[PDB]
Amino acid sequence: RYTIHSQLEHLQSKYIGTGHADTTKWEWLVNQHRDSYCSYMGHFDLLNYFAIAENESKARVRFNLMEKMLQPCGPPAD
Amino acid sequence: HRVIVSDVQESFIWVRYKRNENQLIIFADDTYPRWVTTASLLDYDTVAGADKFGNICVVRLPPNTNDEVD
Amino acid sequence: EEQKERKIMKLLLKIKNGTPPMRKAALRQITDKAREFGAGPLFNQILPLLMSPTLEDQERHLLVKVIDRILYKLDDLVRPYVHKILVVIEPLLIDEDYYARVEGREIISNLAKAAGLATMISTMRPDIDNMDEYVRNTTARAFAVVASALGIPSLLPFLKAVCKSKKSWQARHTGIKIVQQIAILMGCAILPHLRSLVEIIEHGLVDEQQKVRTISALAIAALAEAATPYGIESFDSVLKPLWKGIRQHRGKGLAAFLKAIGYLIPLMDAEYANYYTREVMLILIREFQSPDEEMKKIVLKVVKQCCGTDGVEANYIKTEILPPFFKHFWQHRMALDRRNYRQLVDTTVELANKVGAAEIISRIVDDLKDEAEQYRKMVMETIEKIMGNLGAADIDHKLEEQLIDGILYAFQEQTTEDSVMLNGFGTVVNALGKRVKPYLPQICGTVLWRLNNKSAKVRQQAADLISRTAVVMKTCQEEKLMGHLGVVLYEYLGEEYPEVLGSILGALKAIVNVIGMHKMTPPIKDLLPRLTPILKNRHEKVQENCIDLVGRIADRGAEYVSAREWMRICFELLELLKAHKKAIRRATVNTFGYIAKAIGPHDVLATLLNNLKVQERQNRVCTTVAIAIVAETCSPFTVLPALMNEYRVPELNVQNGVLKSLSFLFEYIGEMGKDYIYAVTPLLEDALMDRDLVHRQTASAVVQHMSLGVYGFGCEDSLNHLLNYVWPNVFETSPHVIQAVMGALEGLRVAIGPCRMLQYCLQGLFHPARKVRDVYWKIYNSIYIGSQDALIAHYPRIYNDDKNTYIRYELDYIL
Amino acid sequence: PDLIFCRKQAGVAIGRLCEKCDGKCVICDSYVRPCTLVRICDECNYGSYQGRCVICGGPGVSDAYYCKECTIQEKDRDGCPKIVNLGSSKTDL
Ligand SMILES: [Zn+2]
Ligand SMILES: [Zn+2]
Ligand SMILES: [Zn+2]
Repeated sequence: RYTIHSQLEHLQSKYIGTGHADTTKWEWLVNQHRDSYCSYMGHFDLLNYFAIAENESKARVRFNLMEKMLQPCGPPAD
Repeated sequence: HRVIVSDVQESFIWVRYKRNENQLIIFADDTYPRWVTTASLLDYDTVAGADKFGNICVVRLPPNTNDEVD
Repeated sequence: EEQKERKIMKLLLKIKNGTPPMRKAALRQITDKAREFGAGPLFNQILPLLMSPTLEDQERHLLVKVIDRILYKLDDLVRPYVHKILVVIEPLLIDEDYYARVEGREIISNLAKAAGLATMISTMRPDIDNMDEYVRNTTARAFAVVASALGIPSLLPFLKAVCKSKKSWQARHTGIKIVQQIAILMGCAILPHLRSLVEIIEHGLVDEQQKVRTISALAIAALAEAATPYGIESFDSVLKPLWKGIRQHRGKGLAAFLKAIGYLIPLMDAEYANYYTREVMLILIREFQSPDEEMKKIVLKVVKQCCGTDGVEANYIKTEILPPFFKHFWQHRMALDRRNYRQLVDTTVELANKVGAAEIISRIVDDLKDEAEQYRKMVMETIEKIMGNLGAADIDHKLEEQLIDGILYAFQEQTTEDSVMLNGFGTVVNALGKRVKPYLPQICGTVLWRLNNKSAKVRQQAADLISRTAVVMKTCQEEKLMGHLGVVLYEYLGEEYPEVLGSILGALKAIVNVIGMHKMTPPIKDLLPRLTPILKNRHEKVQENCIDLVGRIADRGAEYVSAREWMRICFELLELLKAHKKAIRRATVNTFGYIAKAIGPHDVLATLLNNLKVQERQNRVCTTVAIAIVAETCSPFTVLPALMNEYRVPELNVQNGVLKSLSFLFEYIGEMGKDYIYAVTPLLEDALMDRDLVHRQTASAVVQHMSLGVYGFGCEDSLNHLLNYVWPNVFETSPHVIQAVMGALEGLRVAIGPCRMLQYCLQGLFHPARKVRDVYWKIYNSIYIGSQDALIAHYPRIYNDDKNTYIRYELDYIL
Repeated sequence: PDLIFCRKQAGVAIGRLCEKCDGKCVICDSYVRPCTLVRICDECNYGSYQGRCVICGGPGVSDAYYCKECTIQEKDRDGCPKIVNLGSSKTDL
């Protein structure tokens, strides 16, 4: 039963941010927000943009984005 | 009488002003979303735009475009 | 119970003889039950299976992994068994196998970490003065290993005490040997502790025991080699006693002292190097004149190291070292040994590298005419290496005289044939280049004489000489001699020996490559009909050289042959496009390209498409390759319409062949296929909507190769149109078809953008139907793993509900 | 077929190919445009496994490559591509 194709599909499910047919809107959007914040911290001119728009320092913006990564979108249901 | 409007998340929208009926009418738009920061007109049918993420684009209306639609 | 625990430790048999899954499961089980099992039974079962005489290397590696994992869990519970572990695995530190040593080192490291430093010292202490050299040797090696595992500063006090012991010169010997083994095992990572190690061992150079003095010198040499090039401030209190000792001692001890000197001198600055080299060089000449083989092997290395430092002068070397060196070191007994032979050649090449090639070559050239084959061989090796490193810019007349005389004599009198003389001849003449005009006649006379007879190995050697010398034979403004030897080569074309045939084919190819296709003495019109039946030989060397020769002819001299013969050659070469060897395959691809360019596509493609239908699978692949080669060499503008007319024929097993051909063709031409997507789209639209599954599979392969081949050239319109026809096939239950469709979609991701793919995919991620959701999440997971960061710009806007915030506000900021 | 990929973190060892499967891509089996050099993990290059073929396991005589299509799609950025036989044991086929 051990094929390459079922090994590929199982390794895809291990990559964080990947979903299946029982993924909820909450999970999908939490993934979206988390890698959005990581990408803002990676790209230097997007961070420059936000730091000019809200009149803050870049270290302060990075710290705020880090703090927002623990619970974006609020708490889950149930 | 042509108006190019930039949207925050969508690309450019094309608008015509009908003087005699006092109307602003949309006659074209784009198929991609763009976080537009700035735009410049190159000629009567061509816009250059820039994005929040670092891209430049040029968008052109096809020659068959009817400015007078509803 | 004790009788049950072995029955559970059958986990070991599971680990040794089992598949990867069983091995991993049993590894887990034993590493979670190690503490409950205990160190007694675990090792009482592992050690016999470790010292079994039928164990293999992979099972030993697996057992090493098991020992590591159980030592991690049992941390101090092994103290009452350290001695047993060490008795079993103290060998494998001196084994002949390289991996046995590595695994023994890993086991000793993990054991020294599980137990303490104190336990290891208390267990290994008594076997330090044991009167068996073997035991002391392994104890020193194991102490070096525990030092590498626990850090040197932990073992510095024990060594400081054991190297100054007053009761056992055997213990002193063992401690200094431990320092030497530490240096050898750890390398340049000893540099922060150099001063401490040298201070521990420096009192041993003046010991009253000769064995202790010798091991101290060897340890100093090991530390210097490990520290090279840094660290010389830590060797002063040895710099003085070492030079006093080389002026006082004689024998083995002198040999060790000189080895240490030789390692220390390349560490110094210019003045120190010069001074210390003068001293060591005086005693080094006295040892130049010596009987002992080990002594001479040491002395050669010391000379090589001294003469390579910056402070030592080329003039001083020329006036003091070279006369006695060449006087005592270049003889037949030096030629007879092997290790000393290899050391002497290297020392002489490196001496030349600083003194000039002229000195060395002019000193050893006249020995090229000698009655000793091995002496001639050694001289030729040395001269060839020197002229390959430095060149001939400093060689002058009366020296080229002797050089050419000698290499000619050495080539002629060679009885046993080996590539040394061949490569020396080649290097010498190619380093001369233009300057050897006045010698080419007698050179070519010698080559012809060797080629005319002599058992065909002389012939093959002469053929290789021609091969590597033809370039300078023409660039020296000379063509009649190479034309004549090409004629006599062409006469040698029916041979009993394939390796000689390959060599003469190579010589012919080298000649036709440099000589004009015009202006040539053997005519092509008579050469090629002789070449054509050789294409049937099955020796790989013959095949490759013959095909390469025919390719060179078709490339430069196509206007001398008829399209009929070119057609026959094409159809004879066709089946070699799938040969088992990479060299034959690449040679055939090149030759077919040249011939197709020579004639044209019109009538070749006729027969190719003709036999597309009447051939079976193993022969169809070569036809597909040939079609793609023709389209690459003569533009696909001439191939595609004829190939699509073949699809117009109403027959499966023909339409499939056309589709396979198109797939491999786009894959092979690459970015050239950007002008031909619109021409092919209607065929693909018909094929992607078809009842036959193989049609759709092959058409998706075509789309994939097209989209990956054109990337960054702007065919997004054509590929969007095709994506509209690829997408309806994602609801396919057949494995190979769905696998082709997914690959086409991943190629279209690269070609079109993740934005359009995400726009197609957002439809069914939250469909009510679980099947639709399955398919769409597969597609989305592909698009997400490839280009995760580009999707930040393409996600749609999702609104806040009562409880959760889903809007991204930073992107709504305006400046 | 009981064949998977290794897919462990690859290191500084370079993959080899025997003379049968010499110019192929270790991923897609193609012969067109070898582009990127193959790295394998330290466990798959050890002891008696040093220098064996990535695809089949025979004696290696050349270096293994990724083709240009796999490089473009970034298929060189997954783990070690050595083929593992799950149906047998270590010293087996
Ligand atoms: Zn590939
Ligand atoms: Zn691996
Ligand atoms: Zn292989």
